[PDB]
Amino acid sequence: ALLSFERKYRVRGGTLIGGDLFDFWVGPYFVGFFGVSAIFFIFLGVSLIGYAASQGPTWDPFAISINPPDLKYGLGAAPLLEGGFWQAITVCALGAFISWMLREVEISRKLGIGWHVPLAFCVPIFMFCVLQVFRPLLLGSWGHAFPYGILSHLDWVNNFGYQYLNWHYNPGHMSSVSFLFVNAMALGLHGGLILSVANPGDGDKVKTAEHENQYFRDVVGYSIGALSIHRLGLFLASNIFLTGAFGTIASGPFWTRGWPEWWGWWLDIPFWS
Amino acid sequence: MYHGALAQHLDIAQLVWYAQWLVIWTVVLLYLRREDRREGYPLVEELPYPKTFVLPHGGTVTVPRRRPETRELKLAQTDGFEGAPLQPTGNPLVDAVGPASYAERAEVVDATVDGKAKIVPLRVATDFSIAEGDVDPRGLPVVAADGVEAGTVTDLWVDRSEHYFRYLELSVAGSARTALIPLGFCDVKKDKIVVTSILSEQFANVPRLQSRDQITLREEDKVSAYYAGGLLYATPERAESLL
Amino acid sequence: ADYQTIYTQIQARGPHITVSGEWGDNDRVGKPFYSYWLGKIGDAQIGPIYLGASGIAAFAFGSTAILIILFNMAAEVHFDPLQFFRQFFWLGLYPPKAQYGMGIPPLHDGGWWLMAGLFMTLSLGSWWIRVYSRARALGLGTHIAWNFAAAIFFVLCIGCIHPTLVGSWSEGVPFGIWPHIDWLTAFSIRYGNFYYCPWHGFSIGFAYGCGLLFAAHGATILAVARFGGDREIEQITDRGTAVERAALFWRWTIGFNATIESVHRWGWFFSLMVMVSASVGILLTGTFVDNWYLWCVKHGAAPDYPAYLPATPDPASLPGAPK
Amino acid sequence: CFEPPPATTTQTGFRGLSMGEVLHPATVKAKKERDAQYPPALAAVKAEGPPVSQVYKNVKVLGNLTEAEFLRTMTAITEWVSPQEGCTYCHDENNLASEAKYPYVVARRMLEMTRAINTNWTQHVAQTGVTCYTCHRGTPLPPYVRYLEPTLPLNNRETPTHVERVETRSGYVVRLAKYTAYSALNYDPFTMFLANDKRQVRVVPQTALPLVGVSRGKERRPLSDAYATFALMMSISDSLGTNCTFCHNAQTFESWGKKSTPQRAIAWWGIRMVRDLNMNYLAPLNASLPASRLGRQGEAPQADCRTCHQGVTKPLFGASRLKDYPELGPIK
Ligand code: BCL
Ligand code: BCL
Ligand code: BCL
Ligand SMILES: C/C=C1/c2cc3[nH]c4c(c3C)C(=O)[C@H](C(=O)OC)c4c3nc(cc4[nH]c(cc(n2)[C@@H]1C)c(C(C)=O)c4C)[C@@H](C)[C@@H]3CCC(=O)OC/C=C(\C)CCC[C@H](C)CCC[C@H](C)CCCC(C)C
Ligand SMILES: CC(C)=CCC/C(C)=C/CC/C(C)=C/CC/C(C)=C/CC/C(C)=C/CC/C(C)=C/CC/C(C)=C/CC1=C(C)C(=O)c2ccccc2C1=O
Ligand code: HEC
Ligand code: HEC
Ligand code: HEC
Ligand SMILES: CC(C)=CCC/C(C)=C/C=C\C(C)=C\C=C\C(C)=C\C=C/C=C(C)/C=C/C=C(\C)CC/C=C(\C)CCCC(C)C
Ligand SMILES: [Fe+2]
Repeated sequence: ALLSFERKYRVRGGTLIGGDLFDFWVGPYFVGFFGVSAIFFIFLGVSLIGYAASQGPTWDPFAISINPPDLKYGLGAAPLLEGGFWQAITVCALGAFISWMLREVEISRKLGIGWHVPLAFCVPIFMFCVLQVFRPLLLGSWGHAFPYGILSHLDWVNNFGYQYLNWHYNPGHMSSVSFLFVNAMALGLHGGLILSVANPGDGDKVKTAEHENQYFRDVVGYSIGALSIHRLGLFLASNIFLTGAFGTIASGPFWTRGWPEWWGWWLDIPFWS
Repeated sequence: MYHGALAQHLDIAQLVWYAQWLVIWTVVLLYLRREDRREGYPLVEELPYPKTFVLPHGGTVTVPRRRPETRELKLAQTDGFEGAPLQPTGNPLVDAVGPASYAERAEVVDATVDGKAKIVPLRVATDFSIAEGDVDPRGLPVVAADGVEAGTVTDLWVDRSEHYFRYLELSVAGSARTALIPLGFCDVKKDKIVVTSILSEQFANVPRLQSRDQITLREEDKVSAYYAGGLLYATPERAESLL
Repeated sequence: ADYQTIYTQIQARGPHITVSGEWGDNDRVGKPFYSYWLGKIGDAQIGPIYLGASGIAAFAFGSTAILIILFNMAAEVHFDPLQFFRQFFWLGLYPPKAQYGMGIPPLHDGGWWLMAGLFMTLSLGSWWIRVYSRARALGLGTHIAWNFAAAIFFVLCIGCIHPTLVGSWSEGVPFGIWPHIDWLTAFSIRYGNFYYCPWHGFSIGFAYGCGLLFAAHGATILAVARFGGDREIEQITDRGTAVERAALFWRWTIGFNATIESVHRWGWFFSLMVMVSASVGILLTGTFVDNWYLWCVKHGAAPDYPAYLPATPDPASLPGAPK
Repeated sequence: CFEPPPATTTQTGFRGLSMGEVLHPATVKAKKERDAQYPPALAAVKAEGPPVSQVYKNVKVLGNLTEAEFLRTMTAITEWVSPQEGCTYCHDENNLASEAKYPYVVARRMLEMTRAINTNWTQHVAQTGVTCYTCHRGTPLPPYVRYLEPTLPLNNRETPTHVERVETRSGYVVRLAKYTAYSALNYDPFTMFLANDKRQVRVVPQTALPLVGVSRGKERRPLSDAYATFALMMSISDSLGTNCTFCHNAQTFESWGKKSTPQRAIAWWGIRMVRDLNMNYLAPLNASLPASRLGRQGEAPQADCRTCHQGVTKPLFGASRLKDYPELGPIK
């Protein structure tokens, strides 16, 4: 049930709220007050998806879709089968996300480590709010949000991008895309480096941290460092949504044309026009 | 006629879809998930055959480790439930339980690539120094969590393999000893080193080194774990609820 | 709070280390210098750098490709320095616009494009030798080289392999900021919406997956930097409490965990699968699939929606409609 | 750089597909005011009398009207075409039956073209229709015309800069860009798609698998056709002041039915109408117009979407003069 080095860490404490009341384990999982509330919102959310899906025309996983209301309903309540189910599932999703994050804070405190992981988990929760709450609020209706469906929510992303002619020219998009590329590149570089030092091949000796910095000083002339690549990788990954949140919330509230035309601030400067 | 069409209503891109799922789950479940089990297994209270590393400075190791000795835990179970938390039976900082726990690392000195001791104080690493513009902590007071001066910084321990300071050494006030503290537990100001992990009196029981001018891998674990245990155990309130 | 995870409070200086390789120690060039502000979030030493034959061949082949691109771009503005600096994002080198099949297109309609791509292919191959040989010279595994080769392979797929499989140099990627962007939409339109290519979704999941992994892994090592978690090579061969607490964080959160070594195998595998998935999708595109959306419609996977505005017949299908 | 909130948004597809218009009220307001300059209908006149085919000397199209009904149209045409030059823009002041001025012979062909649009192209103009004003907007040269090469600015009433001039070769890319909604697509979708009926706008297959005989080598259309279609669609979107979801469900651009809006079908008739107007009415006019009206290849000014729409999904937001001037169509 326990790892070979787990028992000495299985002490009480580190909780935010609840005290000893929920400070226990269920198998390998830790519970806490936020593990209870997480199961609460997940059960409530999965239930709502099931009841709404039974009312639909298909049980095919790729075809099921739970969509937001019509634009005319605005930010008010919507009929259960005409957007209400979407509204309740969204509330449950946020509850499960925020509970999952605070649960991670409690596990961090019991282990005596920093809160770096739950703080980083706030980034994808923040972007989810930009799409489903913040941008809908600025535009005036919940129907501007994406639907909950495996293949249907891709059509949302597709139409939304074309609503502004060529979404590729979105400057917040170009930044979000650049971080997505460089982060996946840096993870292959870094994961490959550590494995190259510990697995030199044949029956050779495991190399050193000196070998790490020497390889990348040879290839590119600079090595950022063992600890610094972990601060960098978290910075590159987080800025996929941090910079992308700008371009998404500007499409509509702050810009209604096609994104190629936005670049007229440069192209249309009078002295070289 | 169509390119890629096969028998029945089948086509080539359809076949590769099944092949792609098979390869992905084969790599995930039959390889990556078994490499995840090279530490902490087997469980107590599917496994890969052992992996053996040839160490850079002589000798080998095979993971996971089987230590010739094991420690006795000063912990008391809170209840008979299989997933009940444990409870310290004494001083958790010196007993090293919970966040104060350290691992049974090798009692060997971590070495540079050319065989020298990696973590050494600047009194030994005379070719090293602090960069121009940063605070030289030597001679500055160490202020603990209760606001009391715990001692005075005497040296910095540098990693000669990465050119990175990792500890401060301070004379413990009224104890005729020096203790090491990881720089992560130090808030370096211009006139003081702030340490909120433990109180001033708790600096007396920081694990001591066997040699004055070097440190082993297990001693580094013991020193780091003691301050981390203070995040939960320095005062009775840190083990309770925040709200 | 661990302030070291934010920046280096006290930077250390020392004699610069040189680890000898099997060959090429004499080909390292440059006097190292130290940036104070770079040292706060990384190592302060910049340089030296290794040259070598493959690294030199990469610069020669690569500068040739770039020079061919920039010259053709300067001609598009008739060698006006102001307009070139202005219109730079819009200028480009294009593949053949007419259909010559696999015949080497004229210089004014795709010839310069095919030649810059040849030199770019030689530049990438040269740089892979350097990435591969530097690991062998230092006694390291080729884990980075083989990840690099998958990215080079995907570039070959959209650059010449798929053009050869369908038999037209017109399907290749143009050189340029906006022009290579515009290719993405024409390539998705032509082949029936890339959102319905399963390997597109596979490559997207792995690309998102590298974002999740480096955020979780990077933050985890920062969280255990108080115990020297960044000293990972020696945490592999001699487990410390840093990666013990790290494994137990994830074991107590998601019910399982990896090792400090294997989490890198996950990260190296996810990054690799971004290119492997994208390549297989380009190789199937056009060769055996003409319309990915209808391909999903053929297999019943496409989602359908009720009519909001009334359905619209194809007017070209109407009786008596013009051609 | 950015446009303030709030924005006008409509819904053109099923909820959750993010289909619909995204408008800026300040832009729509300025266009609504500009299009409100449409002179109201002239008052009704006496319906009894001889036909001008009897009364007058050189009437060839409007011969069935009475004199009062015929001079009314002669006033509206002047209001719509040449209100500042007056009657003598097209007429010899001393003989109104003479064709001695080039605008006379062009205006008669335009009278025929106007009746043709309202009679033969109702699949598009419907009961709204077009008059002289729909394009001319009060000037003899319509503000939004095309030549056989890109030109800037789009509104010919604006003074061009040096680089905007078609003679300056260093600004060609910008002349191409602004006609395709500032994109870098390297194709002129007017001469390619709207000047005549030679090319096929549709480029996406209607088969799941590649059909044998059209899928390899020189059997294939070049992928340049996909860019060019994309270029026409950015020009169409800009000239109407709209986006794709006004017409397509971006799920499947090539599919109709529930994947297309009713406006996409009207747009399809609009493409066939532009080609008819350019090929059979506007292009042959280069033999009647003076050399100062022609393009660098001897071409007369020709029409695209923006000639009538001028940035609005409907010309003049749907304003109509059809019932007020039956002599302009539909023709029984
Ligand atoms: C025609 C369509 C457009 C287009 C339309 C859009 C639109 C529209 C948007 C993007 C956005 C993004 N685009 Mg795109 N995009 C296009 C082309 C591209 C290309 C390319 C090579 O061409 C790339 C690389 C990208 C890439 C990207 C991303 C980097 C970026 C952010 C994604 C995001 O917000 O995820 C969001 C992900 C989340 C919110 C996940 C949150 C997860 C939560 C916290 C946890 C979930 C737990 C789960 C329920 C648990 C289940 C239990 C199981 C046990 C696991 N796009 C084309 C041109 N793109 C966005 C952006 O930022 O734009 C500026 C955006 O809004
Ligand atoms: C603005 C940008 C868009 C966007 C654009 C795209 C595009 C484009 C693609 C995806 C793809 C996917 N997206 Mg999406 N996606 C967005 C936001 C979300 C949200 C959310 C909480 O908002 C979720 C749950 C998802 C989930 C998913 C998966 C179904 C899939 C693979 C992702 C992946 O590997 O991630 C990294 C995470 C992991 C590798 C870990 C495992 C995660 C598992 C797979 C999550 C399963 C979720 C499943 C739907 C069940 C949900 C809960 C049920 C109630 C049980 N996306 C936003 C709205 N997404 C791709 C695909 O194939 O879709 C079918 C694809 O092509
Ligand atoms: C309208 C536009 C289309 C679209 C069109 C395409 C097309 C077309 C392709 C992709 C592909 C990809 N798309 Mg896209 N895509 C869209 C929407 C999305 C969305 C989204 C949320 O909507 C997402 C997340 C993505 C994401 C992705 C990527 C994961 C994927 C792989 C490419 C990549 O990573 O390249 C980043 C990495 C590289 C380019 C590798 C580079 C490696 C080399 C070695 C670097 C050399 C550097 C050197 C200095 C260069 C010197 C040059 C000198 C001249 C010498 N797309 C929409 C639907 N997408 C590909 C794919 O998977 O197809 C199946 C693909 O071919
Ligand atoms: C920029 C930084 C990023 C990043 C980072 C990090 N990511 C983290 C952490 C960090 C740091 C963690 O520590 C945490 C974790 O422990 O990981 C193992 C986590 C996790 N990242 C998940 C998914 C994930 N991350 C994505 C995005 C990024 N992550 C980007 C890249 C995407 C994308 C792109 O789609 C996905 C799918 C889960 C696996 C996990 C949360 C589980 C949860 O919260 O459980 C609690 C909730 C549930 C078990 C389900 C609740 C169901 C609701 C009620 C009903 C369904 C609603 C739903 C909207 C329906 C959708 C339909 C669908 C078709 C639209
Ligand atoms: C039964 C019941 C109701 C119990 C109540 C208690 C309770 C709260 C139970 C939770 C139940 C729930 C919701 C379980 C679902 C948990 C989830 C979301 C599982 C998703 C798993 C997935 C797909 C993760 C994606 C990321 C991924 C592919 C990880 C594989 C590799 C791993 C394990 C990375 C994690 C990992 C990282 C990132 C390190 O850095 C590290 C460093 C040193 C040692 C180990 C590690 C390590 O394991
Ligand atoms: C822009 C074009 C235009 C304008 C403005 C214009 N004319 Fe006309 N006019 C024509 C054309 C063309 C015809 C021949 C139409 C036909 O054959 O039915 C014509 C025919 C006539 C005739 C018939 C004479 C004959 O015997 O053939 C009269 C009278 C006339 N116009 C009067 C007027 C008046 C009155 C005005 C202004 C108040 C005016 N014109 C301004 C173009 C114009
Ligand atoms: C007002 C009308 C309208 C607008 C706006 C519009 N479309 Fe089109 N589009 C059409 C019509 C009609 C066709 C069919 C052309 C034909 O039948 O000859 C078409 C054709 C297409 C095609 C090719 C269809 C095929 O079978 O090959 C694509 C792709 C496309 N449009 C995408 C777009 C894009 C991209 C945009 C904007 C950026 C856009 N549409 C905006 C009306 C429109
Ligand atoms: C010479 C006249 C003319 C030209 C050229 C023209 N339009 Fe139209 N169009 C009209 C008129 C008039 C209407 C008003 C029809 C109505 O009220 O329903 C209209 C209506 C439309 C509509 C319907 C909008 C709605 O809200 O119902 C679309 C879509 C459209 N045009 C697209 C196009 C396209 C596509 C082209 C060219 C390729 C084009 N227009 C060029 C005259 C024109
Ligand atoms: C000043 C400094 C430091 C750097 C300058 C960089 C610079 C300004 C470059 C100039 C303009 C820019 C930014 C251009 C950007 C171009 C981009 C983004 C291109 C992106 C993709 C292009 C691709 C993938 C092209 C691939 C082409 C190929 C793989 C061709 C393969 C060719 C062959 C196999 C030839 C064999 C056939 C034989 C019979 C001829
Ligand atoms: Fe790492």
